[PDB]
Amino acid sequence: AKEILVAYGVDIDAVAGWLGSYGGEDSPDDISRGLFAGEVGIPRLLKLFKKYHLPATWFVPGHSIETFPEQMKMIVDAGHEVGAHGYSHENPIAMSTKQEEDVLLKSVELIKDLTGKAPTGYVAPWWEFSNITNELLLKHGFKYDHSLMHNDFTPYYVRVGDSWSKIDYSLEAKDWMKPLIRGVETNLVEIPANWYLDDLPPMMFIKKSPNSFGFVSPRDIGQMWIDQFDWVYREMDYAVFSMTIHPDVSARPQVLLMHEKIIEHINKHEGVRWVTFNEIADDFLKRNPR
Amino acid sequence: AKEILVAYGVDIDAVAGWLGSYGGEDSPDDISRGLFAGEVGIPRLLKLFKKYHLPATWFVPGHSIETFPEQMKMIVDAGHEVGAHGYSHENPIAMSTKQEEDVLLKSVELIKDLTGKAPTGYVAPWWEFSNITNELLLKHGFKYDHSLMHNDFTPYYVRVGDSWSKIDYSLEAKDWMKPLIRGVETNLVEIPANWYLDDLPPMMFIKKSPNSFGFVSPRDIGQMWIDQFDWVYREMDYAVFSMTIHPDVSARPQVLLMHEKIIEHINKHEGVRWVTFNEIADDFLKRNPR
Amino acid sequence: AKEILVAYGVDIDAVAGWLGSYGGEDSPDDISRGLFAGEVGIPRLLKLFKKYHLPATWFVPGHSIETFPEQMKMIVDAGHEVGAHGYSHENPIAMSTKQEEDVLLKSVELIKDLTGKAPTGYVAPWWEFSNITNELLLKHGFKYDHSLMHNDFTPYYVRVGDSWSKIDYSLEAKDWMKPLIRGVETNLVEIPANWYLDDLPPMMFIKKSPNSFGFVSPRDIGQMWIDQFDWVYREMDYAVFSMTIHPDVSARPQVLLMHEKIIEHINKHEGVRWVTFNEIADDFLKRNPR
Amino acid sequence: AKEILVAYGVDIDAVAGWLGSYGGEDSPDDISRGLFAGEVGIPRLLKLFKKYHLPATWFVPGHSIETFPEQMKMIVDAGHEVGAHGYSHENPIAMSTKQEEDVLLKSVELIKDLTGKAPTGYVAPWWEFSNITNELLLKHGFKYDHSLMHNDFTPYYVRVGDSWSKIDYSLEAKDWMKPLIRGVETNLVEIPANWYLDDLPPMMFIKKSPNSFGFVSPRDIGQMWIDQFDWVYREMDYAVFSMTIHPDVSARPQVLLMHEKIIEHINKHEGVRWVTFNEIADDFLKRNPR
Ligand SMILES: [Zn+2]
Ligand SMILES: [Zn+2]
Ligand SMILES: [Zn+2]
Ligand SMILES: [Zn+2]
Repeated sequence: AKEILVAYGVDIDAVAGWLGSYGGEDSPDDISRGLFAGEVGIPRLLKLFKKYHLPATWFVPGHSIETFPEQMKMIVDAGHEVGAHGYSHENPIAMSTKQEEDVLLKSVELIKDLTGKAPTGYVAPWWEFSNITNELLLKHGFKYDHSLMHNDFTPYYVRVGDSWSKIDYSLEAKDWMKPLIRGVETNLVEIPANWYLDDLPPMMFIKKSPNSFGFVSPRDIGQMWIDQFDWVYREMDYAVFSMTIHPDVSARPQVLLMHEKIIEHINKHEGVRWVTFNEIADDFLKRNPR
Repeated sequence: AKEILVAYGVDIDAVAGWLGSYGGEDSPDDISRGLFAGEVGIPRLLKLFKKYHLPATWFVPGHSIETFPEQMKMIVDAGHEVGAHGYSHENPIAMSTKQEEDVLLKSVELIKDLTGKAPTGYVAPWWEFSNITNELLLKHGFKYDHSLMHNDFTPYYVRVGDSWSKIDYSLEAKDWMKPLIRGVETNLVEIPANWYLDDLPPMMFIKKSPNSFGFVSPRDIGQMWIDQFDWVYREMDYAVFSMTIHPDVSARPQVLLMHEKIIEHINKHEGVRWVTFNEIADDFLKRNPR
Repeated sequence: AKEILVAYGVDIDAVAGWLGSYGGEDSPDDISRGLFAGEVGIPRLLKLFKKYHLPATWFVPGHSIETFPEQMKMIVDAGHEVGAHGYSHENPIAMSTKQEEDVLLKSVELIKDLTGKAPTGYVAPWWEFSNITNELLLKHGFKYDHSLMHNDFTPYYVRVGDSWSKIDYSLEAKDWMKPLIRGVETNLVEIPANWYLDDLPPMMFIKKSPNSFGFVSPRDIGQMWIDQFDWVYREMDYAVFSMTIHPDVSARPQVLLMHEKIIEHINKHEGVRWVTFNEIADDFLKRNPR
Repeated sequence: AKEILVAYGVDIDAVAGWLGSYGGEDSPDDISRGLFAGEVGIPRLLKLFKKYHLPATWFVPGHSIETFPEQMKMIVDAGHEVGAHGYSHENPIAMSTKQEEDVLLKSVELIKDLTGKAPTGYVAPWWEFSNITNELLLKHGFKYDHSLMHNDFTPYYVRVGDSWSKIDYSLEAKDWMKPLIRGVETNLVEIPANWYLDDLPPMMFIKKSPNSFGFVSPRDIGQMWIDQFDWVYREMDYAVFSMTIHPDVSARPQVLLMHEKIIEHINKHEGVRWVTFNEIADDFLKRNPR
């Protein structure tokens, strides 16, 4: 009795990512790559998912929602779940609590008008926080997050109020020689993010980022994702194995192929169940309450 | 009835690239690499193309035209198409509309005196824009561009006048929470650029660029280009598959070899037709007008 | 009669690394990755070591000691050696001699209260010095270091007092055209660090570091470690082959697997003896005194 | 009748490289890696060369000469050629003509006192120029250089006096829209440098360099060097194939192995002749004068 819950979470960065994270603000050429993600990328992923009768979760920035209305329709009509992901993919930590709350508000209503239901799930743009737990909870609806990394392949409840001492070399060592102090567990369930299961850093060329990659090969990345599944399957009876992808990157033919190899491999395993993130949270909320 | 139009577009960066893009301005050693591209690199590619009875398009910067006159003759005499690519490979977006127009003017007359005909095609240096659509059209001749990335393996007509709201954290979220607004379709046909089909970023060492690579292997890159062909061939009946290369990089023995494997692989496929970019634009203009 | 002493040295950077070296100070998301290292990472490595009845040395920052008390207990109870590694993983060279001495003091007493014995070994955070030899010696206990790189696969005694002339282009060449002047041999034994046998640089994504990697594949790294063993085994009769790893990186399923291949390979060789660093120093102190 | 002249040029950066190029000035830990290059690195390469009865050329910085006197003796006694490479590996282009001349003077006399003869060959540290042609010639002895990149696998005579127009966006396009103007051929013969045949950039980790690599695998690099040999052998009857290496990197067991594969491969080819750089210049001076 092995139950491995595997899922694809699709972050639709498209133009919003270049506006909010990736330095493409003033680059007609980058913005053009954003338009590819929405207009050409979204449909290719939907083709991929349908070919394998797969469900999925789309974390769609408001901007992407209002900029690719025809593709948004295509996603809702497939029965896929829609989660929040900012408006212009702004890093939550560079905003005021007001700015960040106005963005969260705006995203909620965008997704409600589009789908009928309010979104249950959230992904922080570029994967930041600050006091997002507070708002995801305050801002109702939000049942789970997929931005944090306290864990690997098991969900968990997010503690709010963790604290730590930064180093200050203008002071004496005892002033900062203190441990991190864990806060208190909340009801926000975390389906963890993982840099090792994210297609974008390794495979998207970002000219303005000193840390850019983009020419790591789909085959080395494909193999690494499989390696992680193999271990997890071997060492766990209950695990959730979620993959973060973007149409910006994963709708490119060479990585489209990569996913076909990943999907076919996973489907050779028994106990595997493809789901959406909301179904992972629901199951976890039942699997162990409090 | 599968028609896959595949083409090699050769950007002759040589010395111009180091002067305009790659930080080699004050580096005798870099400039020396530029002289290799023109004097030794150009002939090696011509040898490659002739061995496989391949046509090709060369996007030659003015500077390269006036600096390698003997090699320019070798290219014209092979019957290859010549497109524009700046003078000293200056990024269009750092120029005034006047500077950029004087460069365009100068390039046009350089290519006309060299070939007899004015150039029909253009590639923006390092792949920028600004209001280049306007000028490529205004500046007559220009029938197509190969700098933008709204699409993959299908050409398209370039809309001018797209607009978007940048993020300003000095303002309130509603001030920038707006979609991108598409402009209006022009007659400039785009045969799209693609970082995943460009030899330079992965394989040229650029000391002054924090984002430099240069030691990614021709074999991982070769494989990635093939992977893209394989998918495109499998999933499309009409597609254009163009590769951007530079004598600076692709005339190096280890990547010369890489292309022989790529070319031999493509030639095993039926429906494949090697062409020049101008022939791709002509066919597209007919394949679907307006 | 071949004696190859091979060891795993585990640097528990966890949260301390993000606080002291890796720029994660103000990143809830990074700090969350630090918590993974301690809470989830430490136990996984212990599982790995136990599966192969391997001993090991853990270089635990004070911060990690006071932040993961339950996991610290799990390590001591396995019989593994505990060495120093700062408090908040602060780079020794950015501290005053007082700051650096207070950190050393504090680490010593932390490790003594936890284990009963004072630590014999030390690893400089991020691998710096300054006048650490002086203090490792002064601060008693410290019998060996694993931060320096004068050598490969043979330990040695650390000279204190080496000097060299820096270049100053405001002066005349003869002012800095002088050799490095070796100081005098101390009793501090060095079991050498090696970037080619460190899991973190190649495989941890560090957003704030221009020099970040993180998407190099475990299989290419695995192969490189093996390659080094193979040569050493082939060319030496007495050598010490130590690997630096972090729960932050090596407790990730894809590199967990990498180690199983490394361990199984090494165990196919005769003359190989798995030990702790303290046992390597003891043996070396006897193997050749002075 | 195929004559392929292949050679190993060893740049002994050791401590000088960290002092002059690689940012290791204030890093005891880096300097320690420099000491490895000289003390442990030099002998390992000599072992490599002797195993295959190979000749070689060592470009030794003055600093390295005066810092590793025992290893210098080992090199001279093997019959290997010694060329110049600065004192503290200072980039020629950051110096005054006086500073650069004093360094050249000092290097000449260092190498003369050590070997008896003055050096015939030179490599610019980190591969710069400025008006080095003038001095290599003026400063007598110097018959050849191995810093420039006008060509691949054929030597050539260095033109002095090349000029080009830099871009200035404060001016009008016509002010810089001019070609490069070739100067006049000198007698300095160039045995060309090549980033694609240099072990250091891909495989040495340099913390202070944003462009650092260091975890590219010896096997991908090994294969790339071989690929270049294979093409050159296939396409040329007379070529010189020289490899630039450093004890800092190539004396590391995993790349030591890489070279054994490279050497064994080259030795399977007929027409191949292992030589020193001086022998390559002598042959070229005769092969075609003027
Ligand atoms: Zn995103
Ligand atoms: Zn170009
Ligand atoms: Zn550490
Ligand atoms: Zn050097």
